[PDB]
Amino acid sequence: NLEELMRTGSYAQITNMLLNNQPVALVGALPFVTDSSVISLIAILDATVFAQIVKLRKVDTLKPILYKINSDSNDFYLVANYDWVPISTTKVYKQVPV
Amino acid sequence: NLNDNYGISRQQAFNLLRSDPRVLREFINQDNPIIRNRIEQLIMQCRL
Amino acid sequence: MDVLYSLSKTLKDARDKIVEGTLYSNVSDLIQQFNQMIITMNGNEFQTGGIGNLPIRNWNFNFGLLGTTLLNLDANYVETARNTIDYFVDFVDNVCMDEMVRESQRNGIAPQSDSLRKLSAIKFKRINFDNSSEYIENWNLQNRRQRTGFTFHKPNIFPYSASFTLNRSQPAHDNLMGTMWLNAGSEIQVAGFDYSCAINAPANIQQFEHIVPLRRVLTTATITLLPDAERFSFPRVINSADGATTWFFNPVILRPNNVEVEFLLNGQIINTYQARFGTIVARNFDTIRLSFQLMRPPNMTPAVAVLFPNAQPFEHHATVGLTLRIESAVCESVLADASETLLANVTSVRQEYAIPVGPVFPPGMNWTDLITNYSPSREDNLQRVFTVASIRSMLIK
Amino acid sequence: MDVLYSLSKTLKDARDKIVEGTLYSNVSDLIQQFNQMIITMNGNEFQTGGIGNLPIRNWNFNFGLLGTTLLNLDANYVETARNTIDYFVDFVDNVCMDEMVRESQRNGIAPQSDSLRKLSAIKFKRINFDNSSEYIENWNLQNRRQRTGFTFHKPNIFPYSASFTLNRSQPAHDNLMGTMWLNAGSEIQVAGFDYSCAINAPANIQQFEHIVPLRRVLTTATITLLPDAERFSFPRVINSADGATTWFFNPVILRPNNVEVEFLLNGQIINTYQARFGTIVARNFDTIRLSFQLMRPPNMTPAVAVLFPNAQPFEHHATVGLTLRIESAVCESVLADASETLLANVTSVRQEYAIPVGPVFPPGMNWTDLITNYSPSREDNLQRVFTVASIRSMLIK
Amino acid sequence: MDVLYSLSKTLKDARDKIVEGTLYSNVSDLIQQFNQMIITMNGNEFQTGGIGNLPIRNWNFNFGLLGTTLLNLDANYVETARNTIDYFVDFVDNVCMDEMVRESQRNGIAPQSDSLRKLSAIKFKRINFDNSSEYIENWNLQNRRQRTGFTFHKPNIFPYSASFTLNRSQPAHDNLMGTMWLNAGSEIQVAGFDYSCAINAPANIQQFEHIVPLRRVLTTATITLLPDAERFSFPRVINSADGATTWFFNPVILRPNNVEVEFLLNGQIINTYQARFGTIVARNFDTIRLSFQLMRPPNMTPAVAVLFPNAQPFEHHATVGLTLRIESAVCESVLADASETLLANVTSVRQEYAIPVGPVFPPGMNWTDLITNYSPSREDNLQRVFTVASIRSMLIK
Amino acid sequence: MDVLYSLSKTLKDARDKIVEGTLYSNVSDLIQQFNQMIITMNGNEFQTGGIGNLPIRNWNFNFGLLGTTLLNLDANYVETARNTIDYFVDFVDNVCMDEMVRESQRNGIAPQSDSLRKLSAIKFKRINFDNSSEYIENWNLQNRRQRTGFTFHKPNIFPYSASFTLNRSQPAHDNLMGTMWLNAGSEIQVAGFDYSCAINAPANIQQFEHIVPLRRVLTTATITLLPDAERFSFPRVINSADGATTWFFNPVILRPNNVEVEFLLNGQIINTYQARFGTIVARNFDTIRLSFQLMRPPNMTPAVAVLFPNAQPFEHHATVGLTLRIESAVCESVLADASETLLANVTSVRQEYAIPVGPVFPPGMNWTDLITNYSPSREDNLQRVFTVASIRSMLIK
Ligand SMILES: [Zn+2]
Ligand SMILES: [Zn+2]
Repeated sequence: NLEELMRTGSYAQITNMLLNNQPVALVGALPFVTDSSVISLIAILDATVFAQIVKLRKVDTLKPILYKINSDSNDFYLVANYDWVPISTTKVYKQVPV
Repeated sequence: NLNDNYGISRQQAFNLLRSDPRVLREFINQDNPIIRNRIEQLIMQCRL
Repeated sequence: MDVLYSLSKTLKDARDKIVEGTLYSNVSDLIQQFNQMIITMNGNEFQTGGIGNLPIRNWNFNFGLLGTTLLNLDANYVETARNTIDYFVDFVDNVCMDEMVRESQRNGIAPQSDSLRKLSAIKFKRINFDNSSEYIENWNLQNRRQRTGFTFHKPNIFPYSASFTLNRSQPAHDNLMGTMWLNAGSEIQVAGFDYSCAINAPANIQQFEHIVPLRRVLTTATITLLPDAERFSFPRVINSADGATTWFFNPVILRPNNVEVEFLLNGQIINTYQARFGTIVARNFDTIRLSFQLMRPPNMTPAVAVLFPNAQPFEHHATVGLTLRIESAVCESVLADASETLLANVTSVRQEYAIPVGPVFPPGMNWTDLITNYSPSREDNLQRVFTVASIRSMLIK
Repeated sequence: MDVLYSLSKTLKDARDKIVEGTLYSNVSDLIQQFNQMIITMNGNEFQTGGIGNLPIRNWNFNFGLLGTTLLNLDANYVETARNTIDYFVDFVDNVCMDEMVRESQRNGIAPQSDSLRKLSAIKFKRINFDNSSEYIENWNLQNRRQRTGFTFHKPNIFPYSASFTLNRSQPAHDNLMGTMWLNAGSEIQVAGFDYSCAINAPANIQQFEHIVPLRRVLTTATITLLPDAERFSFPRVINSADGATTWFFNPVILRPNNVEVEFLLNGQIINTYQARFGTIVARNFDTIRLSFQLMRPPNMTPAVAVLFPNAQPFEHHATVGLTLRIESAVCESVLADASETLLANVTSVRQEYAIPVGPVFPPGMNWTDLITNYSPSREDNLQRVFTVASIRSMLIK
Repeated sequence: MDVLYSLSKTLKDARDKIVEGTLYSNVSDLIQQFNQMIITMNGNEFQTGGIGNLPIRNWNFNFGLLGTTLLNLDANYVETARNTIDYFVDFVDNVCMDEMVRESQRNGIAPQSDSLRKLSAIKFKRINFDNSSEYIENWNLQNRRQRTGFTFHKPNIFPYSASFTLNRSQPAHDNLMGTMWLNAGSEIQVAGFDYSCAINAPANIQQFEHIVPLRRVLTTATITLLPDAERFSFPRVINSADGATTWFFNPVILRPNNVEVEFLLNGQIINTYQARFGTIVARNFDTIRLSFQLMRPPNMTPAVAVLFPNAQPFEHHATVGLTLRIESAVCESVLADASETLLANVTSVRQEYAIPVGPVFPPGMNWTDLITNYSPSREDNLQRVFTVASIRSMLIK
Repeated sequence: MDVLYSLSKTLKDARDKIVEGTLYSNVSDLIQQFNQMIITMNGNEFQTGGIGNLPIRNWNFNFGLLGTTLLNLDANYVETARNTIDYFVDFVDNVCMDEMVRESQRNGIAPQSDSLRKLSAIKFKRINFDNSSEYIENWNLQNRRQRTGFTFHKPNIFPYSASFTLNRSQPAHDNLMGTMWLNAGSEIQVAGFDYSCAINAPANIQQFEHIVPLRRVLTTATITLLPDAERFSFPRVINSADGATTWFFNPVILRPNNVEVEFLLNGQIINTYQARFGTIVARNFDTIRLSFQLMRPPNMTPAVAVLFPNAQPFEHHATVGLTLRIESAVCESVLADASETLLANVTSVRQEYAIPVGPVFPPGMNWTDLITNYSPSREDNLQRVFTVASIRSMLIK
């Protein structure tokens, strides 16, 4: 729970997990960066946003990356013209509109 | 023995010390093993 | 109960840790616990006793906190601490005795003394400390309805019973077959005797059985099983079953063959040992079944043929025995055993203060009667009083 | 092993210290140790069981750290901690059982379960805590190759053995000289008998000797020596050595003469007690030698003289016995005493889960066979299983 | 003594808690205590030994403090600590042996060795720590002149006595009435025998009594009382009182009737049990008086009647027995018992180093003599040596 | 179990309270509870069945909340609620059946079905609502470790027995004395008969006893005691004890003399009634002892006298009986009574789905066997299944 982590101020557990690459789900109302870039997806740019937590002992600057790859993406030819399965380590916990 | 294992009342102890038949028979009927054993000892010692 | 244990534990840790010259870093946490105990107990009045010859005593707490500005304890610090600890220990002793001398058919585990009822309030939960001892640990476990376990050395699980059962007899008691046994504490000695030495028995083998049901389920018990009952191997004169007359027993011991010891739980054979002696293990059982046979020796030297005739006059009576001792065991309920003094302490307090016989326990805390009728109410009351006795023993030497 | 003991110790401390109302200063260190354990264990997967009927279980550790409270921890804190404590206790239980049910002929000291092998890795060494238990202490000492010590009450050091030796004998078994003994658990009971009552022996003295060797040296042992053997003091019908026939033994007990008890170590006489009975001390020994005599009484009253005639017919057989009981001892190896539950626990786990017989221990953990052939590999395995059993008993009743 | 115990306790805690990989928060206070011990002992020189073969040894302390900056102990820290701990443990062991091998007729409670005399100085008080052990706790209570208490399993309280008394006797030893008894360790086996089976005794009853005093007052004792004496239920040939001749004893066992057991303190009856067997409790006593009667059966089957004629030629001799065993007890004085090994340790040290027989204890620390003449000076010296032996056993296995 | 009860209670309350036209103020709290239940159950997956013929079912919860803004509910609201209520009721029904059909020899009190194991989790604790039914409140009290009590009208506490005991008997069965009895459900009918009408008995009185022990202690019991055993007052042809032959019983009923009924707890008389018939109260007992005498009429009119001659030919046999009915009682353990349908529900479910016989209960849930061998595991499983049966019956009818 990001709220409890921030309130308690002890980042030992999250720091250990982020250092040792242990799967975890950070729960809390977060703002995300919408990225429609297939090359940004390939660059694994969504996994480079958590180090600031360890560096600063704060979680109010955490801003996950939500990939949005469509036909109106400027790089969708990479998805269309090659035999690969787009993949990202991170996922954003969000609900589709009603 | 009776006081240790049964904690008799003050009145009962008074009557037993005075050798009151009422308290003696009350204990006998109540089936106190200690009193019954003492009385049986007396009856058996009444050999002849 | 937990608060009483915590008081006792704090006082014991104070009497042992707070010693002149010791670093304050060795006793900082203990002194914090002690100060919180004093703060919580201050301004409360308690009354103990009033039952039997136990005197009515009143307790008032207005104490100052132990200091915390010293890097090492000196004589004065220990002196003041001891002055406070003596009064607290006296209060704990009287609370424990007042609780031990009381019973209740309903809610046996609930506090019975006024002092313990008052301590059960929520303001006193602030002083709880650590519940490390075996009895308080099991108290908390049974309070949460977990699996408790007490480890006993020679558990006192069998009520005293010395008796005999005859399967063949006559008015003259000159040709008898049957069994004799003593069950006592943790030891069963059983001897089957046959006067005819199975001369007319089918296959010259006489079967004997002995069933000892335990009042509680023992677990992981180490048991010593030896092939002879030394208690029934000498001449005896024994009252007849009705008591009218007496009969003569003149044993001569043979080895028991086809020894089968079966430990059963709810009628299901959990462990079974055949012709096995020494240390055996019974993991979980509530009944013991000993089967053993007297077999007439197929070949006899003259001195044995003289012993065992085929005519009626049977001067020497064949006997085969077994001894079975429970060296150690584990029980979910509480029992008196050879290594613990809890039953002795409870009985001593009751006898010393002439506590009137109550509605739950038998007179004088007679263990034979307790175990013979170990009802759930008796178990609850006994566990409460044993826990209080252990708490008291923490402090009173 | 040390990691497993540390997990058990920290869980026991958490159960016995994290209780509603206690100060946070009382459990600061414990909570730090607990959170270190959680951090180290998190993300690791373990598998336990798979031998006999022990189920295969998979363990995953995904827990949050224990929190803090300003002054006194409350019910919510206790419940939240209890969930994690229960899961960890279950895990440690299963690891200990999977270790107990396994053995290895070579490298018996080494961990045998995959769980314990994983825990032996370097990453978990941060979970060590304090190794205070007696068995973990001796485990560490044995690992360092230092002298160890286990204190046993009635150590079960003698393999069960009831036998007799006949130094003089005839087919009719009417004039026998010899000695019958029972060595069981912690007791020796030896009776030397002569049917002629040393009528035709030099100085009218018949010598008897009984030499009992012990598999493992014992140090600083308290022993009780008494001048009679109650087990061999009543009439018996005993099978012959060949088993062909049976002979009759009708003893009359005389006092043993010139009783000398020697405790030897490596063939050197360490302790010697001459006609002394009661409590003696044997500081170091691996053999016991009991030498006693039957001295024909020089002057016998008429009733006595009737018993011992010059000529052959001997109806009463002179018997002189000794009893010896090791009440307490210290051994560098591991034994099954009469007060501990480790042997019972190991045997109970094996029997409950129907573990097949392995290559090290005898079937059913038979203590007679185990101590009769207490090989060094067997001792390694037994120490390992007993250490893990004690670790498990820390947490399980 | 408190300083010596503190040294042993801090070294034991260093052995257990200072282990590779543990959090420094688990050893911070222990390391501060260890550094305080090092500081206090630095610059000091002690000498031990010089009595018997106990070699003379000299100790000088110049040790550096242990580091306090690690987050988790590593191998180097443990090795460095172990280097100091080895020397300290050797010094403590030698001091304890030197103390255990010395006596004093007057002021035997005080330290006897030069090393412990030096440790008794105030400058060493800073090494105090916590006196949590049972024996050191009783030592502190003794010093503070409070009430002490030791709990013993099977206390060795009865001075060894195997004997008989003949109330009715003749030179022929054919019509004897009297008692035989063995008081040993914690068991009293007493039989009363009548050769005439009370044929002429008034009321056809023969009364027997047996008084066993104790050299110390036992408290809250659990006792087992069984209605037969196995040790005195088989044929015997006993030397006469003068030793001139031997007399024959061929017993037949009858039940003891009107069995009374009294526990008295300072000659005053404290507890009395009439015709009650099994587990009993004696809260506070110093003397045991057992009383029991042989009642000639009024009715007898032919086999029983053949045994007890009206005339002199008595072949079978009626006897009635009792067995009283002290399972557990509490005493204010130190005693040898079945569970503890302090007597064994002291005796072993004295035997190993060939200490000349002193002016206080009997040769070889003979417990029979010690407890037959348990004088107050012997009690003081014995408590001193027992406390030192426990302190030593904390460290040396 | 608490969560399951809360689910069933919420669904029953929704069925009862959510009706057309009702003020929303009448069901505001209920709808808050219903929405909380829906939220907690959403997104979770459950499986039920798989044992016997009970189908394997999968349950998923993706329901929408209920409106909270109307003033009076309308038909639309009722239908919208009912659609969800049907699914939840079906889920509760199947979970309850799955729990009923199962049993465990170890920890029978804990949940056995995987659905109930999942509901045991902490996440579902938000569904608790109310615990006001008898069985759920007794469950909670037992877990809290307080006194419980179930009130029964005609409790089936007596295992079905119908048998006789013959104290005087011959092969011809012409002259018999003894008793006959039927102990069934909540009634005891006993009849002592004597064929000679105590012609030769001492004082012409024949004593009869009948002891009925119970498997559980009953408290505050109302009982009807009447002076005739109507079941044993007509001619009968019974079969011999070993079944060899048949004997005749032609009773003539006399008044029972000296009627004593004793209600005993732990072998001590708690209640006792002498010559008193009608309604009586037994406050706390576990054994019923009935004593009654056949007293030969001292004065007889000729018609009476002709019945009872002094010679063997006896055509009329004097019989005296008692009938005892337990109308109401309170017991700590669950039983089967005449008013509740829990035993019927459990047995019906097991029979309908053809559950294979398990390791705990007897075949067919035979109440006679169950109450004959009412063991701890059986009691735990029986209480669990009865609580689940009550929870299910809240919804299914
Ligand atoms: Zn013992
Ligand atoms: Zn009705």
